[PDB]
Amino acid sequence: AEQSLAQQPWVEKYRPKNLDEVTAQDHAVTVLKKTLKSANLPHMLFYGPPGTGKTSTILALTKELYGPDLMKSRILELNASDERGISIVREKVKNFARLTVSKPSKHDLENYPCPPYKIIILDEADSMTADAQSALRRTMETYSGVTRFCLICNYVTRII
Amino acid sequence: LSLQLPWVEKYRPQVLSDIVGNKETIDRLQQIAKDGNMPHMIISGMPGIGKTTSVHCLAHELLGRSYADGVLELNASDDRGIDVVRNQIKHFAQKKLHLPPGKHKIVILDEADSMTAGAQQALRRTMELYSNSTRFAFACNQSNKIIEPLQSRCAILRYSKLSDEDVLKRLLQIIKLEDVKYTNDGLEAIIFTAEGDMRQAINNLQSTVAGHGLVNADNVFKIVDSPHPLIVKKMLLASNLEDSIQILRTDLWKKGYSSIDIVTTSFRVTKNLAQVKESVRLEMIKEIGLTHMRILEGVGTYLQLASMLAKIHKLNNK
Amino acid sequence: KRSKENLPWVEKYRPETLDEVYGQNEVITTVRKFVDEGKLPHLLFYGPPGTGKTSTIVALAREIYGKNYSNMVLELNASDDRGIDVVRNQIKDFASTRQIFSKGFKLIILDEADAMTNAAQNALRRVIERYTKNTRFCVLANYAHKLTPALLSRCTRFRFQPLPQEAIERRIANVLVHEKLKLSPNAEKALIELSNGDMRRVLNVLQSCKATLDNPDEDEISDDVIYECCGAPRPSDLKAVLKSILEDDWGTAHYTLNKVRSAKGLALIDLIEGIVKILEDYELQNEETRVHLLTKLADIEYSISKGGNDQIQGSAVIGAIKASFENET
Amino acid sequence: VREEDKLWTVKYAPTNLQQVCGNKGSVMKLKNWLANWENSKKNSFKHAGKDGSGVFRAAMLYGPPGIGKTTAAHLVAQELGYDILEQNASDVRSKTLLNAGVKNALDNMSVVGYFKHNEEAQNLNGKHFVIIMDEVDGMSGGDRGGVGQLAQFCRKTSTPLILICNERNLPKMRPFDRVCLDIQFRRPDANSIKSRLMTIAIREKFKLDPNVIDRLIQTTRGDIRQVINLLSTISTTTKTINHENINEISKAWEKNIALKPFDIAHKMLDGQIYSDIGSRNFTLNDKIALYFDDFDFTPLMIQENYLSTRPSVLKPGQSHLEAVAEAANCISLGDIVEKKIRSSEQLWSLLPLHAVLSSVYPASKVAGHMAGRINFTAWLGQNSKSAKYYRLLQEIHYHTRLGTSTDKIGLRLDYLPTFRKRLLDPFLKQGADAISSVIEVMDDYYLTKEDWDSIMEFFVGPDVTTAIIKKIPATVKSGFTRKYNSMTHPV
Amino acid sequence: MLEAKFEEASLFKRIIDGFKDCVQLVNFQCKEDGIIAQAVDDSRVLLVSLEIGVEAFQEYRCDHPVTLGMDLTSLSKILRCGNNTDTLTLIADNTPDSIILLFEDTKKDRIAEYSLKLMDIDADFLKIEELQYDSTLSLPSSEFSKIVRDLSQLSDSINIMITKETIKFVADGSGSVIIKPFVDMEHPETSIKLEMDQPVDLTFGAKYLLDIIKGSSLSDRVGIRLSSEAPALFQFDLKSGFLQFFLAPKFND
Amino acid sequence: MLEAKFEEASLFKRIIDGFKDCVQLVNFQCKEDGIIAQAVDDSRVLLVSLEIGVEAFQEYRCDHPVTLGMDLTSLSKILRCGNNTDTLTLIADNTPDSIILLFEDTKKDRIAEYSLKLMDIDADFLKIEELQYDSTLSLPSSEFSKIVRDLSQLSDSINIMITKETIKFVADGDIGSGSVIIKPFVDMEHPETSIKLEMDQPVDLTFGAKYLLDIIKGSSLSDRVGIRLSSEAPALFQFDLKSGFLQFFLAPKFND
Ligand SMILES: Nc1ncnc2c1ncn2[C@@H]1O[C@H](COP(=O)(O)OP(=O)(O)OP(O)(O)=S)[C@@H](O)[C@H]1O
Ligand SMILES: Nc1ncnc2c1ncn2[C@@H]1O[C@H](COP(=O)(O)OP(=O)(O)OP(O)(O)=S)[C@@H](O)[C@H]1O
Ligand SMILES: Nc1ncnc2c1ncn2[C@@H]1O[C@H](COP(=O)(O)OP(=O)(O)OP(O)(O)=S)[C@@H](O)[C@H]1O
Ligand SMILES: Nc1ncnc2c1ncn2[C@@H]1O[C@H](COP(=O)(O)OP(=O)(O)OP(O)(O)=S)[C@@H](O)[C@H]1O
Ligand SMILES: [Mg+2]
Ligand SMILES: [Mg+2]
Ligand SMILES: [Mg+2]
Ligand SMILES: [Mg+2]
Repeated sequence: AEQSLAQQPWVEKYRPKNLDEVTAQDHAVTVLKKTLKSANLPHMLFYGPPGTGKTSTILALTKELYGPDLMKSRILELNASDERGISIVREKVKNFARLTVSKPSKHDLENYPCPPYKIIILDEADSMTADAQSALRRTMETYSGVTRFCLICNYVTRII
Repeated sequence: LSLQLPWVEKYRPQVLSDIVGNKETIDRLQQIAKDGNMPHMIISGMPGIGKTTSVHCLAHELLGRSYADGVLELNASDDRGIDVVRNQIKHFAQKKLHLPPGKHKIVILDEADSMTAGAQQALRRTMELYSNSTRFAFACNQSNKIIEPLQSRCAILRYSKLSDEDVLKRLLQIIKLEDVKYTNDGLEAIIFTAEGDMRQAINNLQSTVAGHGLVNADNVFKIVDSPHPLIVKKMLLASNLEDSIQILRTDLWKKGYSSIDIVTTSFRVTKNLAQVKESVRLEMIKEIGLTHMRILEGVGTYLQLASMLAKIHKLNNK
Repeated sequence: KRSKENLPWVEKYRPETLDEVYGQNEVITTVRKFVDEGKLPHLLFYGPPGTGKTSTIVALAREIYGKNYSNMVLELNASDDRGIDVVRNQIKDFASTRQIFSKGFKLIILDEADAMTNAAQNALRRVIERYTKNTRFCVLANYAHKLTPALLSRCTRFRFQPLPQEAIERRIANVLVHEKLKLSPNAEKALIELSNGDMRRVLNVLQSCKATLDNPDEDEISDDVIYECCGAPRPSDLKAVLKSILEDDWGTAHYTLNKVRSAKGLALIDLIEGIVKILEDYELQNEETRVHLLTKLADIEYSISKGGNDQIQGSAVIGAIKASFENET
Repeated sequence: VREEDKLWTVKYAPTNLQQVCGNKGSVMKLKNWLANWENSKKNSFKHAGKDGSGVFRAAMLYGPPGIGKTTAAHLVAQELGYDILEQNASDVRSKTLLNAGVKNALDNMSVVGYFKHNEEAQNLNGKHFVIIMDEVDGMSGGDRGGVGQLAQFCRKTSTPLILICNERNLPKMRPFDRVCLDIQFRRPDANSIKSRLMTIAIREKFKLDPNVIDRLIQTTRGDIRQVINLLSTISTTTKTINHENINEISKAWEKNIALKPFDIAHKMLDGQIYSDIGSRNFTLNDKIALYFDDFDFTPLMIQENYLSTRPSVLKPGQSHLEAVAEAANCISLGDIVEKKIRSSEQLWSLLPLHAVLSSVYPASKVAGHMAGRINFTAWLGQNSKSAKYYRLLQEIHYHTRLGTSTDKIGLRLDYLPTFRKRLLDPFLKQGADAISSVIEVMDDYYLTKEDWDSIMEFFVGPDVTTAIIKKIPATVKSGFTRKYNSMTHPV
Repeated sequence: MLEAKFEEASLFKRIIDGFKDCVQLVNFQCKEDGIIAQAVDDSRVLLVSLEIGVEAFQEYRCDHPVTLGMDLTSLSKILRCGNNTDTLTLIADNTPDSIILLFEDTKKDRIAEYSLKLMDIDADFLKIEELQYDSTLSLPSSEFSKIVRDLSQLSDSINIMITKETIKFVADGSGSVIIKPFVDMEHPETSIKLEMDQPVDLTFGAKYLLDIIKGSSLSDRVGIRLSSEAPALFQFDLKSGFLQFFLAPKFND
Repeated sequence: MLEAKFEEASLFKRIIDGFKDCVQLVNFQCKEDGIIAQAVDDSRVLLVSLEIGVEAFQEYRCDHPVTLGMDLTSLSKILRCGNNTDTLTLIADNTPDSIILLFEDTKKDRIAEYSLKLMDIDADFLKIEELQYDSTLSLPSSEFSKIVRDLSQLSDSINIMITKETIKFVADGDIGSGSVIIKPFVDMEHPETSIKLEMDQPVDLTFGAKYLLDIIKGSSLSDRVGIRLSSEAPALFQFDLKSGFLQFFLAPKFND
């Protein structure tokens, strides 16, 4: 994996891997780092100019939280590449949110602090429709104990 | 637990005389029920003035005990597509039923403005053929949504807004039948906020009675939240920009009204602003629409409404 | 492993009963009188985001039936399908039957009914009143223009006033009792002003500020901590920027704006809001100053809402303020 | 059956052709057509009669609602001794079901007709059919048989086929024009209906002043049935209809009819409503609701014919050109709003703003008198032509992408003049011997003869090829296309 | 009040099934002698008449003649519920706004009543007084259904020709079937009888004959009566009554 | 840990086909007694309750009471992917995670190990089947299905009336009306075709036909369906299995 990173351009080569690598936002990284020792993680809404660390800091937080083993089975990632529509937000997002958290192995349960909730990261939520964000409202509120929601955007006004 | 019906349904008139609506049309329907030769009728008017109650009492008084089999009521909840109109309504129109001499089977199509045009096209000859045994009564809010041929075969009954006197009379009737302490100022406030809507008036009266017991302008304005389109109309006609801004901030914004709702209400009020001229109305509507376009794109802060009012004043003052 | 403490402060402090819902006293008293007397008319809660509509309706559903409300109550939210076929089959079947669990009037909670199509509302317009002695309807909304006038007239209208200051102080006191924490008076007032009626942002930023103390049991949340956690501009820097723009010349005003917005990483969208909020109180001795001051600033805000630039819009705000403050002299 | 249970419109229905008030000429022409239908059938409908109606198998009655179309058809059917087989909108009409049910009755005879009357010889057409299709406009269940099957039935019938409709100029009804014979029932005048209502009032024991009939037919423009229903409804309580209650009766029984995409523009561009007097008789709310009759064509019509009027609302100092400029600015703003409406987020709450910006504001800015006749929108066909040309350009571009290495637009903008110079002019200046060079240069760019034909029509302005192509001799074209179908082409 | 009782519901079920596809509404008159019902096609090309006397009913009671107008789709929907082991009873009261069909089980305590709401049909009951048909023939029903199925598969128009006491069924590729009248004493059911007065040349459509041959399940023999200026008559014999079809001819183009 | 190995394969298929298009989300509660589950309709009108003891399983081992929620569409998708000749084994770990379905052929080693991610349902377990029904009856499932899907063609509502030694199914609609009247009788040479009835008070109450058409789909399991009716109580339609029972609680329509 080291040769693949070395071959990759500097943008991906030096992508932050931990919460200490993002030396940009000491006001938002400490709140996420203190969530580690705690267990209450609120629904996150990262918003800001293009290229400031949002998509990188969310991946770093999910990694530092779950581990590379549980990472694949504990987080769902819906970016602008996927088809995010009212029907999709109603069916698939609710299906994954209304799910039982995966069982953490002894390795993960010993090394990484595994919280009792999954994470649905809707990246670039400023491209969603208004009806999809409307349907997301009670979806992100009822299953709040087994699922949290992290939205990422450049325009906070575009989000309802 | 014990549960009582609301005052809206408990005191719905079950007899055509108790209706306090338009006297001419109510007397016409009374004479029709007395004679029995009821024709097809499209009743159209504003929401909450007694059209459905009128047609229901008419059918009941006309059919007596035969209401169970001689009345087919299709509303917006039931299916009313091409298939339904062609099959069920036709099979009911041809249904052989022995009624008293001056009676007829009644088909009550409620919310007729939601039916498809093809359904009305298919219903035209169905109604025209069996007119000697089946009569049709449409009830709608927008008679323009009913096609011209269908509207042609029936009598048009336009219901006007309920005057303050009729709403006041029904209010005194309900109060006397309910033994409620009331002040004249509270009833006047209820009538003022009802916007000529019997259902809304009865609902606000019941809410005030159950909340405070004593119907008075204080409790009415406390629990009623005086109508929205009037405050926006007052705001749009302020003298200085400061007064309009203060009315927008204190009465609309602080009281928790959505910005898009404010823009929509301002547009609807400017649409019917008979005081100002045509060109100034059109320019104010254009600025309100620009503000609405800005609101729908996500940015809906108070600054946008402030700029809208500023542009409106810049237009109306110069 | 899922305990009660595994919830965010937005949902951890959800009001269980009507007694734990502050602010909307005028609505809650009449709702309690409704449920006590036994006649619950069709309710239409209309309110801004984060006021207490859903919490109040769930507390009412709990107090009416019992500690098991989801069993017999039917709740349709924006997450579910609410087409015309849904209203035809599901809601109409639930409205026309008896309860499987208890013997009482059923309750249909239509949450976020403003997201319903006009056809669905038109279809519900008749079923809401055909079955009245058996079921009741609750319609929750933030925009009262999406609802058709017919459906809007058939429901007792209750407007949820934004949370007044006293209720938010009461809830903050309750939280600080339920959570080992301390809050300064000036920091509490800053939080009140930053809330803008929203009851959820209060708890969100309160938890976020409790997360950035390094010890939450002794250190109190100062105004600086609150202002830094959300990145909002402090009133001192705001007043300094406004004074430098109004009094000083162009070069030093631009330098001051840049030095202030780069000392804490502020945003122009927040500086503009603070500037207009602090400038609406001035006694401008004409009507044309405020016109330009609002028009140009709203145009700049709309342009910022698209993320055009960051250094041209600052000079734009400076020039707009200066050109507006020229009719006075 | 009870006489009292009549609808006031069945008891007074015309029982003979002498009672159809209005359209005497049209009903007489229909009667003569149905009479000489057999004489025209003897000559196989090839020879036309004195009126030129003997060359049409089927008739089509069209006109406003409530004038007697169905009544006149039924009357001319029963008069001539035929047997009426009437199908209407309630019947499910569709190509399959129409071929199943009605097609067999086109060349057959009535079975009930044989048992009606056969002892005395009254006529030879007492056993025939008259298929009366009624309300053929409504074909929601006529997906393929609504206008397609009936058109073929009109040609391939052997029995009288009478169609009845309301709107003839509807684009759906296009196939019906050139196949059958259409007759127009106009809105009747105020004399025949006057006499009919006088007889009704005499036979109904109530008072009705003759001068009231004019306003009654006015408020009910062409709807006699509506007049009868209006009399029936009000005769229950008030027995005197005179000039003391005509105002309320008329105002309460107005016809809220719709408007067509043609007269909508004429009304909205009429400079009288925007005057200070007309502004409160036809309010702005009515002007906005006028847009809601047809929100598909109204902006297009307004944009088509907003500068073809003579204004009357010009402010002192404001000329015509600046008024058209402001109107076009508002049209552009309305187009922006319309794009924002039919785009993502499905913003439909912005419809009245679009109505004001696109329709109402330019009208109010250029409201005057129409110069000539109102023109239909031309953007509708121009967009289709542009799409058809874009498809051809896309085909040519993806054929030549192997050699050009340029975008689709830069091809049309830049390469096409050189392609014309290399492909067409060698045929004009060198005759038929430059065939090999043209074939080779088309082979290098993977072009075809259809690609050449598509390229040729593209050029505009001075370079117009559709006229130059007819100047090159006709034999060299044949030689070129024959040489093309002989040599092989690697795609 | 009328009360009729079939000993077996299967007879009425098959009677309804015989002509359930050519018409939708039908007027059953009810007199003292029996039940007669005629119904005209929606295209007014095919008439269907039927007569069932008291010989089919186990019990028959009709005080006053009454006309029951009923749809055939709803009647078939109601009839499909009953079983072939139950006794059917038609019941009607004075001013019959409805009609009761009672299925009673002889060996089980199950009684199922089905009420049907009658229709208001403009009963223009045309007299069926006898017309002297030019040709009167009879042949087995099964072979008739077969030959109609064969000729209809080729084209739609069906020509029928009765000349020189010989039968021609032609369909215009082109198909033809020739029938000669031969009476067999050994098998009396297959005796194609033919009484000819004048040569008859008629022409009919396909679907009408396809629907008439559907009734080739109640009688083993069909009677065809033809005349050049009169509709064709196809009669099926019953245990008590008869089921006749009147088909209008085609043009002479 | 939980191991439930069935005797056959199509048993669970037929058991699940009862609520194919009747309900969506179910929560199987597995204890030492057996598998008990219940599911409320999407419109919260009918409730399905299934109980299967340790009699239908070939092997059963449940350490602690577990509760596994799952959607029925995904469960049917998984169940259709197994051949009807293998064996079905429900396997669950210590903590409730994705349930493991196992298909093992008895002649060739073919191990089909499917995993179904559980759904988190608000399992508000009530206490039903503990109420007294004023009327009870039992009749063959074929006759009940016949009556139901014959009366469903004339209307959408069906009124059941239990009177003194008589059962009456009435369907009142537009095209007409139907009424089936049956009487209690017990045959000795055919005890399965007997119709039994025990009534204490006369009962009359209506139901929807769209729900009865789905209830009668459970007639593929047993041949004698029982019906328990009571005023101010849900109607109990019970099919008796060789190991447990499948019961539908239907809510009666409210008459005016
Ligand atoms: N805070 C940061 N610390 C370190 N490297 C960073 C930081 N922000 C951005 N980078 C670098 O920039 C790359 C892209 O960062 P991203 O997180 O994708 O930016 P972004 O916020 O996602 O911009 P978007 O998605 O277009 S709004 C990373 O792989 C790093 O190499
Ligand atoms: N004229 C009236 N007199 C007395 N009560 C009335 C009158 N009009 C309405 N109501 C009351 O209004 C309620 C029923 O009104 P509706 O039938 O809903 O009005 P509507 O004319 O049908 O308008 P819609 O159907 O909502 S568009 C009952 O509580 C009636 O008592
Ligand atoms: N009046 C109130 N008293 C106490 N806490 C409140 C109040 N209103 C809101 N909250 C808090 O805010 C949380 C969310 O409130 P909700 O009532 O769910 O918001 P909402 O009324 O549904 O508005 P929407 O639906 O998001 S637009 C609750 O769980 C409480 O923690
Ligand atoms: N010219 C007329 N003279 C007398 N009565 C008329 C006349 N036109 C219509 N009527 C009356 O209108 C009724 C018949 O309606 P028609 O006009 O025949 O319907 P229509 O012309 O087919 O229009 P449609 O089909 O409803 S759009 C009867 O009551 C007639 O008496
Ligand atoms: Mg990114
Ligand atoms: Mg109504
Ligand atoms: Mg809510
Ligand atoms: Mg007509």
